[PDB]
Amino acid sequence: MLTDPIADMLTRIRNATRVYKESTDVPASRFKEEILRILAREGFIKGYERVDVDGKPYLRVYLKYGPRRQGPDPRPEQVIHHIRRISKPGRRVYVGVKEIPRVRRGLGIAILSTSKGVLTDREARKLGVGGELICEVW
Amino acid sequence: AKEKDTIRTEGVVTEALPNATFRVKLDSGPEILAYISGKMRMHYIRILPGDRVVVEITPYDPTRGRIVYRK
Amino acid sequence: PTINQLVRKGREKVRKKSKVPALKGAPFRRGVCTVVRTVTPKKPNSALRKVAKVRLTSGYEVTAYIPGEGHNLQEHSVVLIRGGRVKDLPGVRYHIVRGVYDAAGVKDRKKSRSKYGTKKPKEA
Amino acid sequence: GRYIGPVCRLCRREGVKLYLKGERCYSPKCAMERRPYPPGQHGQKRARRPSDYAVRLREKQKLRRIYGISERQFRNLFEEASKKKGVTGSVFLGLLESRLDNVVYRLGFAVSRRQARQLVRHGHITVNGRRVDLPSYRVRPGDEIAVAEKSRNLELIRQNLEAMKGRKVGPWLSLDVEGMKGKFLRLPDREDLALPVNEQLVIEFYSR
Amino acid sequence: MVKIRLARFGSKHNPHYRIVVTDARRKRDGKYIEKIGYYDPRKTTPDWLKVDVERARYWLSVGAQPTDTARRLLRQAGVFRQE
Amino acid sequence: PKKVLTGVVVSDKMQKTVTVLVERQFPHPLYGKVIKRSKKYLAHDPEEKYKLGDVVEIIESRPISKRKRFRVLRLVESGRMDLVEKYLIRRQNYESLSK
RNA sequence: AGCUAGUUGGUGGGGUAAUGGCCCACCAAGGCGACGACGGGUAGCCGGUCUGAGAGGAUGGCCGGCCACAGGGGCACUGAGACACGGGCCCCACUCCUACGGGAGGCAGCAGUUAGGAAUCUUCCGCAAUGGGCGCAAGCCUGACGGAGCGACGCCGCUUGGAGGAAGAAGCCCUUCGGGGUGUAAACUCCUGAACCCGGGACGAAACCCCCGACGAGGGGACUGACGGUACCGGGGUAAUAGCGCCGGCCAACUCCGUGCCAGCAGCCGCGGUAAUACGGAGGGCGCGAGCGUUACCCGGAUUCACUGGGCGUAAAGGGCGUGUAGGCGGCCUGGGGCGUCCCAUGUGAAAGACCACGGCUCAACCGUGGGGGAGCGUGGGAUACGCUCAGGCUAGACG
Ligand SMILES: [Mg+2]
Ligand SMILES: [Mg+2]
Ligand SMILES: [Mg+2]
Ligand SMILES: [Mg+2]
Ligand SMILES: [Mg+2]
Ligand SMILES: [Mg+2]
Ligand SMILES: [Mg+2]
Ligand SMILES: [Mg+2]
Ligand SMILES: [Mg+2]
Ligand SMILES: [Mg+2]
Ligand SMILES: [Mg+2]
Ligand SMILES: [Mg+2]
Ligand SMILES: [Mg+2]
Ligand SMILES: [Mg+2]
Ligand SMILES: [Mg+2]
Ligand SMILES: [Mg+2]
Ligand SMILES: [Mg+2]
Ligand SMILES: [Mg+2]
Ligand SMILES: [Mg+2]
Ligand SMILES: [Mg+2]
Ligand SMILES: [Mg+2]
Ligand SMILES: [Mg+2]
Ligand SMILES: [Mg+2]
Ligand SMILES: [Mg+2]
Ligand SMILES: [Mg+2]
Ligand SMILES: [Mg+2]
Ligand SMILES: [Mg+2]
Ligand SMILES: [Mg+2]
Ligand SMILES: [Mg+2]
Ligand SMILES: [Mg+2]
Ligand SMILES: [Mg+2]
Ligand SMILES: [Mg+2]
Ligand SMILES: [Mg+2]
Ligand SMILES: [Mg+2]
Ligand SMILES: [Mg+2]
Ligand SMILES: [Mg+2]
Ligand SMILES: [Mg+2]
Ligand SMILES: [Mg+2]
Ligand SMILES: [Mg+2]
Ligand SMILES: [Mg+2]
Repeated sequence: MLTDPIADMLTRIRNATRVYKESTDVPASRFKEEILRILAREGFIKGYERVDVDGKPYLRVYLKYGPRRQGPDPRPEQVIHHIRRISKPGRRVYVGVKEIPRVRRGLGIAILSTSKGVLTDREARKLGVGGELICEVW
Repeated sequence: AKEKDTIRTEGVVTEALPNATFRVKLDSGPEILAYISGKMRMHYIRILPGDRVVVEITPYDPTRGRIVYRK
Repeated sequence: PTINQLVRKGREKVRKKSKVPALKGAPFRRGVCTVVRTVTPKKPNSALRKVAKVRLTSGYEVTAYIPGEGHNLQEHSVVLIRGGRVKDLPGVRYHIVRGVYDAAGVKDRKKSRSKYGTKKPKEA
Repeated sequence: GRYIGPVCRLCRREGVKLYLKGERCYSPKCAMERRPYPPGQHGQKRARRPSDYAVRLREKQKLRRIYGISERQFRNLFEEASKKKGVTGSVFLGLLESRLDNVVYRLGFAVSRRQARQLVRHGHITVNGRRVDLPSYRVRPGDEIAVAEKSRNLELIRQNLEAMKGRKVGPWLSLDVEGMKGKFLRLPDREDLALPVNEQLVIEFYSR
Repeated sequence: MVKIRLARFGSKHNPHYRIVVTDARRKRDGKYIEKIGYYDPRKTTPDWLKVDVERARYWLSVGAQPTDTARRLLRQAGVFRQE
Repeated sequence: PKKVLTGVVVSDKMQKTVTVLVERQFPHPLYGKVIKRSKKYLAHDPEEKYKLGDVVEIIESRPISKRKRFRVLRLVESGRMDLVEKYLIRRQNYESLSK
């Protein structure tokens, strides 16, 4: 069974980025959607929409890439280099407002789920809240 | 100090023992455990039981010697 | 492994065995010799290294490496041990510390004194 | 104590002149001006590849010797610098400078650092009002250094003063050249000083 | 009995004292109840002795019984004065 | 603030005593993985008003027995044998895996 | 791997300042347990201390708090409080006296003896301060404490000089015989002036006491030093202890003689069996410096028990598979609960330390003062994304 959804989604995204597939699919939830929204806001993805493949709610995830730098390994520049799902199940990581990570000392983000909705570390700082660190992104 | 209170006494090789150690039957009494000198090893000079060899013996423990002379 | 497993068992803390049973972790232990002999090293090296079977105030009989240039130790003599593995020799994990009790200092020693128990020689 | 022994030997070792006697360590005589090579037997021997560690060590020695301090004290100073907020290197240098003996030296109260230290020890120097005889002392800025009144008589001191009578002091210090006084105003910077130190290397050395 | 008493804290020949509130039967340096005053007999300090007055008064009211030195100090810092 | 707990009846074999399993959820000191620790408390109820399968509120009281220091404050919710069954199964297993 | 019989609960009693299996009588037959009981080892615990980037790991000396014990065990008594360190009773262990019937003992209080042992202090002064007890008080006591002594045991501070002074004395060492090294180092000139002597010499100590004032506040007065004639100031006043380790790589520093797998070194690789940058010595260096090395022990480096942070086809490592219990985890929507989770407030988190600021001892150690932080925990409010839980529903999982 798909034991995590969010993590799976992230993995799929990563795979897509690796293979230079311009848009990936993934089943639809609210949490997932929220995460995607945040990503979009940041600039980690071109866009996203919510299709119905077969009959099941699904997400078009329009991936982002950097300009085709020529030479040895011409493969398109990576926008998302690494994205690790931090608060896995059976190891749920909750950081406080003191403890929210300085992810790549700024250049990237941690997707934090808080009582005041899904958001980024800067946003959390602004509101002055802690919560659950779903994932790391850079 | 570099101590030369060492005994340089003859001994007919009695016993073939491991690792080029050979109990050699001295004419300074019994057969002590006397081992090959490094020079011999270098020159591949073979000792079998029955060689009248000079054996270097320190007073501290005469138990162990040294086959100084090439037979 | 996986966090639940860890929780169940934990990590088996690397409990460390010491290289010296001089006991009490005693920096030094004193004792008296049962024998005093010389020992062949092994197969890398061939020399004759002076060593002493010494009974201890804790009871553990140890062959113990005498260092220096040549000792004056007899048999029923009080010696003090600092330990510290000798590489070549078997059963010997112990240096005798010359300069205390019956192990009098390394005579003629003139360079590295402290390790050997040599009193200062008088200059001009 | 200090180094206390053959000094310009250190200069020879370093590869660079270190003004440790002052005069002569100014003239054609620091053995560096002539003889510019390490002491000992192999002075002119083939100059070999210094280890990464080695260079750092050398740098540390240079710096430490320059001010002439026991290693322990130096270490402590470094630690303090590390603790205290700011650029650990520049700050460290400043702290080193802020030392009483060094302060005395930089005023032109004595031509040499060891000499300055000796002077300080002997109750010749008075900071603000008290004699201070402990050369490690931290001259905290906004402080005035003076010659002691019952010893402002001394010929040597006068000579030293004359040697600086006219010639310009550093921008962090000041002096009354007549009434045998002195001011310490700015806790000096890296760029305020012209020592052959590269404090980064020192820091690196300390790290392990 | 509870006393307002003094506690030594400094060093050899360099003493310092904490005018303090605590039960009789403790170490003269032990876990007291409340630190309320500090005093230096060597007077070196420009602001040497200082006590917190209201707290002291409160303690007195409950019936904290000061020892002699402590009493003196309190008087000096005007705890026992009345106006 | 007399320490209060939501626990579940597991036994009523003793006069006036209701055995209550408190499942306390806390995060591991080192790992943070949220553990689920059960602790039995024997509780005082002069009625035997409570039965197995019931979830109840438990107050830190003054003792009545060597190791019985809780009165049952109030009943929360009856009709959840589920939780008790599990415990019983576990207990049964405990005997089995020995020899 | 099962443990339990006062053992788990009950009723009544006793006992306790008080609850209680604390104990007892009677009844019930439970209680605990792999979420690790019982059993064994280990070990006072902690605030902390050390390390560490941190998370952590070890450690629990001094200083502070709590406990427990006063030869071992057992017991009470008195009292507000002990099951009573210098109080009692009893048995035993042991030493002491004995007119052999019995007695007296207990330094794990300071100091010291003795033993053990690598190893650890003076049978010190003082009641001055501070605190303790008593007392109306004076005062009395106080091996608490305050100090001194001994030990570089630790930290920190200072001295063993400084300024000049050869294209380079000797001495020693190397050499390609020219030379180089030691090394401005010396000597020598100049200056300073620890030691050391004399003159003075404390802060710490103003109270408690007496009197005015009512024995209140307030006011005046007096006594009061173990340290110690010390610290410290003023004059005088002498150039006046240097050591220890290493020197192949790691690792900072290189040559010659002596030795020849010998004697030896070694923390590891290893070096030595005749030209050894590894051994012995000499010079030279280099590290540190009144210390420096060795050894022990702890962490680190070891991301080498791995949470941060490793793995498992062949390196050590997947179990022989299956079913399945506990346990762990779990799709999508909607709503509630609000336990997790977060947050705010606030209570706590003693002092000492660590951290910052400033101050004091001539600096610093050391201390003082102020502040900040602090994981955790409690209490009141809040938030619902996520986990939990309750309810309803969905069909992607799963089953038919
Ligand atoms: Mg021989
Ligand atoms: Mg008093
Ligand atoms: Mg009752
Ligand atoms: Mg019982
Ligand atoms: Mg036990
Ligand atoms: Mg123990
Ligand atoms: Mg720990
Ligand atoms: Mg007893
Ligand atoms: Mg009573
Ligand atoms: Mg008793
Ligand atoms: Mg008593
Ligand atoms: Mg007791
Ligand atoms: Mg004692
Ligand atoms: Mg003795
Ligand atoms: Mg002994
Ligand atoms: Mg003492
Ligand atoms: Mg007396
Ligand atoms: Mg009387
Ligand atoms: Mg008496
Ligand atoms: Mg004392
Ligand atoms: Mg000179
Ligand atoms: Mg003079
Ligand atoms: Mg005098
Ligand atoms: Mg080198
Ligand atoms: Mg050596
Ligand atoms: Mg090899
Ligand atoms: Mg070596
Ligand atoms: Mg050598
Ligand atoms: Mg020192
Ligand atoms: Mg040392
Ligand atoms: Mg194989
Ligand atoms: Mg299965
Ligand atoms: Mg299950
Ligand atoms: Mg679950
Ligand atoms: Mg779920
Ligand atoms: Mg604190
Ligand atoms: Mg404080
Ligand atoms: Mg100060
Ligand atoms: Mg449902
Ligand atoms: Mg089918």
